[PDB]
Amino acid sequence: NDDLRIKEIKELLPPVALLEKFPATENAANTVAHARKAIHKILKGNDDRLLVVIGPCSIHDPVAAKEYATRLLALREELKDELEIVMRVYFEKPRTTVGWKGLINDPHMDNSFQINDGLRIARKLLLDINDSGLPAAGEFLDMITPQYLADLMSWGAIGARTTESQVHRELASGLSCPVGFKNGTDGTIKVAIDAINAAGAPHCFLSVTKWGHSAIVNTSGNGDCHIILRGGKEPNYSAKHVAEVKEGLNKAGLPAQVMIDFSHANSSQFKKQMDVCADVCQQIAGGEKAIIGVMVESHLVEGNQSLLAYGKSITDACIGWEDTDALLRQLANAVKARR
Amino acid sequence: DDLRIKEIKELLPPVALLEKFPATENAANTVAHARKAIHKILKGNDDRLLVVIGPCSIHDPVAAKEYATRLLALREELKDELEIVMRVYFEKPRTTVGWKGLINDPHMDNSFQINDGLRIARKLLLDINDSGLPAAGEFLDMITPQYLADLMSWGAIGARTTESQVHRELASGLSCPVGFKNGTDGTIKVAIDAINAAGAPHCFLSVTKWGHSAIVNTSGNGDCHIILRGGKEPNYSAKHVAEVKEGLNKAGLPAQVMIDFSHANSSKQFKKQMDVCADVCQQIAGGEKAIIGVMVESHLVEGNQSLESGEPLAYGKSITDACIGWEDTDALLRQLANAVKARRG
Amino acid sequence: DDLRIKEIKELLPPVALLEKFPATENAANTVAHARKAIHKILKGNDDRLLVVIGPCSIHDPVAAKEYATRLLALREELKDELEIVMRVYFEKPRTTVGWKGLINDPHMDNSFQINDGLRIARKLLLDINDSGLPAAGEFLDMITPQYLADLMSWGAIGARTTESQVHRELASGLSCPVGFKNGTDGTIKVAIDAINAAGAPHCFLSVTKWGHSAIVNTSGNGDCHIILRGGKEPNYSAKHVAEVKEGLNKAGLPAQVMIDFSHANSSKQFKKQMDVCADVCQQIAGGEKAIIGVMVESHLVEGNQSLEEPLAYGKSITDACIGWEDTDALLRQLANAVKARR
Amino acid sequence: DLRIKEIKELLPPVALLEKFPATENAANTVAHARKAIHKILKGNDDRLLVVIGPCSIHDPVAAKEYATRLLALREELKDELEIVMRVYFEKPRTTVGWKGLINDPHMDNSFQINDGLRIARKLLLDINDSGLPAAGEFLDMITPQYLADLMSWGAIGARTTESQVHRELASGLSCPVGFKNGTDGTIKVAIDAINAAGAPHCFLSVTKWGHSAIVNTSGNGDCHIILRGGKEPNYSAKHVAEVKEGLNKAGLPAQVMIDFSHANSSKQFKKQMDVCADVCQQIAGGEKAIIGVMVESHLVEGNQSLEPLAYGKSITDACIGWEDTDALLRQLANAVKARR
Ligand SMILES: NC(=O)N/N=C(\C(=O)O)C(F)(F)F
Ligand SMILES: NC(=O)N/N=C(\C(=O)O)C(F)(F)F
Ligand SMILES: NC(=O)N/N=C(\C(=O)O)C(F)(F)F
Ligand SMILES: NC(=O)N/N=C(\C(=O)O)C(F)(F)F
Ligand SMILES: [Mn+2]
Ligand SMILES: [Mn+2]
Ligand SMILES: [Mn+2]
Ligand SMILES: [Mn+2]
Repeated sequence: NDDLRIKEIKELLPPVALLEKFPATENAANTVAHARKAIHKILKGNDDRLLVVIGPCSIHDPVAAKEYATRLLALREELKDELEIVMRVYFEKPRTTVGWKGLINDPHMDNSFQINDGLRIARKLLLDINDSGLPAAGEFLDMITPQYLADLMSWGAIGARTTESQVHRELASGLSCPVGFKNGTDGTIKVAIDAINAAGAPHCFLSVTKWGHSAIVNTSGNGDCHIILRGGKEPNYSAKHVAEVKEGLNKAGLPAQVMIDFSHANSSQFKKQMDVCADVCQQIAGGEKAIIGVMVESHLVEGNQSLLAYGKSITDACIGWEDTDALLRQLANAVKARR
Repeated sequence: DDLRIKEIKELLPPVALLEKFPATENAANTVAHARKAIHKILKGNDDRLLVVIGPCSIHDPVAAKEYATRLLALREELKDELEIVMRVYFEKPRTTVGWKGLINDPHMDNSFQINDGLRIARKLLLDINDSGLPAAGEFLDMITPQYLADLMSWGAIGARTTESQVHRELASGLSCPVGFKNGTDGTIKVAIDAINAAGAPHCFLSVTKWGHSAIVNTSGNGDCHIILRGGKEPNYSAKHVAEVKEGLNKAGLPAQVMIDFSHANSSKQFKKQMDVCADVCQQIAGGEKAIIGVMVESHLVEGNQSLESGEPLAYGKSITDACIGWEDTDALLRQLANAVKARRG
Repeated sequence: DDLRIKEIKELLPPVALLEKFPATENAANTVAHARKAIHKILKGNDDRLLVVIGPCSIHDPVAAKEYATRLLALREELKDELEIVMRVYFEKPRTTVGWKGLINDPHMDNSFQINDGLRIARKLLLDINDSGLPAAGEFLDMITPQYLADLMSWGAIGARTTESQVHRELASGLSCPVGFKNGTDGTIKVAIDAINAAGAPHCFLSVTKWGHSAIVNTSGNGDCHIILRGGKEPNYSAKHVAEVKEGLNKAGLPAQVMIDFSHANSSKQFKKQMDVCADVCQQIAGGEKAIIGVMVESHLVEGNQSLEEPLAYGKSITDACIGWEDTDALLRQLANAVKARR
Repeated sequence: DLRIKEIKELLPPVALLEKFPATENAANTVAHARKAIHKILKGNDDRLLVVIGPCSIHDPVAAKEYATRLLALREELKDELEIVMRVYFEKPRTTVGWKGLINDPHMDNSFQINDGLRIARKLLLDINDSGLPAAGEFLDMITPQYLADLMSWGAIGARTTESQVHRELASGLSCPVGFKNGTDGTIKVAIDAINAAGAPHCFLSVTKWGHSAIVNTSGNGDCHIILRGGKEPNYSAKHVAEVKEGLNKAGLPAQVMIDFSHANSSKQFKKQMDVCADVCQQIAGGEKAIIGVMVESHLVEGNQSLEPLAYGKSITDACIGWEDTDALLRQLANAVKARR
């Protein structure tokens, strides 16, 4: 009574294959370690600096990403006294129903699903970027792919559609990096507050080891978890909403910190991310220590592409690079003000 | 990695449980007949009502089997009006933390004796199917289905994972029909998207019956439907059914629904499923053909009790959501059967 | 790669056959007690003879169980003289090619339903042990022992594999005592060489109960010994035992032998096993204390038959065996020869 | 488990194959070599096949020093000798001992077998990428999946010619395989294994993924005998003649590889030159049945026991030095010119 609806089953490389081929260098290992220890500090109250997770919405061209990482690394070491810069290196995309799920799931973007390649491309891109000294951040959607990338990851996000799901709260509970939970698409805070609490508890569940086998896995629990404001049916980045989310966090016994995502439902329109910036910057300038981080969808070329132009996102519309240089400067100064 | 991964333990692969507990001939009949029976209802070629009914969670095989024996007697007595499937749920999703079900923690004490769990779960599923009674479950975990899916005639994606891509993927290659719940706030769109997503073929990483990860390709599942489970308010009434029916048609899908009488549709008041039932029976007996199914939370004894006390538990009583007891369950099933008869006619 | 490999098919992992067919308590006691009794015979502290006796190969579980029932009766009746251990050999090695046993081709038709074979083999092994009769097998390949070795109270390494590093490694990790047969030349050297190696600890690649390759480290097996099985000519005579007693001291291991009444020692004539028995008995009845064991090819029905129709019940389709009547007489002769040595 | 002490984990072949893929180059080294040994084996190349190199490999630097020297001779004697280097990673013992690089890469009994494979696959990949074919003993059942794609010719140990699992292995190997006569210096055991290895088999093995599987093989037609001596050597044109008839009687081509070392050598490494003279006389005398030759050679003559180690010197069987090696191969190349 098995596998009427399973078409084909193809061999998949275990993580140790991707680990052996592409070990972490000394630089990669250290970039990761330090950014993780930093975001801990910024999260336990002991750094006025602002974490800036920024980069494209999805990666499809490893050359464009390599160029972007080049540029962003300049301002990372430039603004290091106010900002903690981390690059958006997003290989998995959650679809409302149907479509391209990203570089790992379909690297050639032709529904060829040469996943084994996608795992090579992604791991090498992630390793090279960490070797620059640029730390990386991704969304953890699949339960199996993290074993190939998690050691190259300084920070992670759970997507708005899976924030309530127990299997992702289990995953978060065992990641060695800090984790952020987006509010519900229904705008509200509670499912992300439950998720933080769930992901801080020890969990025991079924996962796949570095060998590609199934096993029983115990996790310690992840205390480095925080909310990510992303908007609802209307945006929720305003100074009213922050204070709302602070009380809500204090009620639920959790640190009153927040990361505001300039994009998605918070900009309804990529240009609007810039208006969120001033609004949010006014708050950070005007003594608002509750904002511990920010999320921006930025690429080389602004705008959006569909299914082929260079350095332009094929998923969400991003701000181009000129705008990106401006935005990172407003942030480091809002931080300068607060300090 | 493994900074926050405390400990790793060996897990029996699916083929081990399958070899230890193969479907008997009758068990496999039960699974095969129930799936086609449901598929026929979903296609509109049967005026009968699918009824998924039983404990919120299984924590004691002894009372699970006592309950299955009583349900099977009614399933045979009423089979011209109802297609009775017992809730046999081994996975429980929590708002934050708590007991995640019999598989994850069979002895109910954070021993996490998962191999035992799979052994107890599959033997129980086997015993119930061999007896003639089909089983339903929530598909919550990405790895447990390989151990149990061939003894499952129907599954549910829970309200907290309906929007989850991996859950929509899992349903697209499941052998059985699958119901998708509206969102914990009462949102119909997530579930309709879920049905469309699950109807489509997918390609994604999963774990095989050999316990090894692999690239799997699915054909899509056509036997998917919405479940109305309440939001802020209940959404079982005529008014809401009409909205869901219209929104299915507007999305190009058959306008048919299963209504859960429990959870938010009862405001978590177990006796209120008797009132959801009265209203829903009247809709059916009055001519509503879109109600193809209902779900009820039922046990041997009504109410519930809490593991977390530390006392030894009463027999045959839920340790999760409160359920109606057996006497109410028998009456509910007869009303449902009677309403289906009246709809005929 | 794999220009000469045509197909790869899936293989049930050991843990799946251990879960379908777990040892019963009875079966596990059979293996525990038997393993222990043999180890005590092998170090001197028991004068009984160890008798490994049964079919050349199992091709039919039904006749095998009838054989076990009859053999079990005699195990009890002679237990003060004989430690009776049923030959349950699945895997068979061949000089050219041919049916490699029940595990490899249970349906005896070149279908290679190995999963079925392992299911049948473990089921049969489990039943025989569960009834109280301990079993002995040959270990030929490296992957199958995980599926069966927990129901094995004694083992043998093939005459064609006694010089094998891979086979001496395996013997070092086994929980049962293990005999090594002399070379097809009939020379004894490689046997002792193999008893020394198996006694040492080893580290080698092997498969786990999970069907995965892993690195394994073995303690080493000190319950090993030679099996005399002839060469160019039979080598069971008292003069031959003398030469091998002498060589076993020259190497510093206990001067003991198991004598195989079959194969080269009977010139491949199943009836001649009765003549080997008479000669060995007079050695035992002669005070020869260093003969610790015997191996007999025995079945319900003497002789053999070829594969082509239904077959004869209880009659070997590999090597010719003695039938039950001679089996009963030959075991009584061996018992009385034990009584005489005391 | 009573006699099992520990179960460490093990990279699956596909991990080694992925960190250390075959270069375009190394892929051609093996493709041509394999096809060359095949053409020589189908009686179709006046040339001899010398399998020459250390008894065992225990130092990848000393070893690729050796290799780069022997690549030159391969380039020079290219018209008389198909030269193949002896890259042996696994050693069968007569009881206990050091099983070679893979089992114990640091010779300290720590059994870092995961490093052993990494080291070994790196070495082979290099020697092959430079242009030089490789050869080894196939003793273990699990190791072949890490290394075989860089093996041009393989040998089955003399203490394993009679073992079913090794005949089974050879039936699936993609390279040609030689079978040593047994230690009893007798030839039937090898003749059987040649027939066995040519047939399809079906048996349990392990995949590139580290999983137990059921495997069917096609059979191996590129197999031959290796004369290795017994209680006395067997390289004589008399012994050769005896094997030729016995092999014709068996339906196999009368063809022979002569191993100059081990029992043929009286196990005295310097005698390999005596055997080399006498074997050359046969190749000179038009003898077409000697298709290949095996010699144990290293940078420096002799052997040593297990305190650090003399560079260049075998840790197992004593071998001849490099200059004796150079003269031996030109000795061999000349006799092929005479035959031609
Ligand atoms: N971080 C991302 O780009 N993801 N986008 C989202 C997701 O989680 O799907 C969103 F915030 F819109 F919900
Ligand atoms: N059947 C169950 O107990 N599940 N309950 C639910 C779930 O799907 O979690 C609910 F309906 F509340 F959404
Ligand atoms: N014990 C067996 O049945 N097999 N024994 C032999 C074999 O390898 O056939 C032997 F060589 F001893 F005759
Ligand atoms: N071929 C080698 O270098 N090792 N030695 C042998 C082998 O077993 O192959 C030998 F011939 F000595 F037995
Ligand atoms: Mn986006
Ligand atoms: Mn419930
Ligand atoms: Mn026999
Ligand atoms: Mn040597």
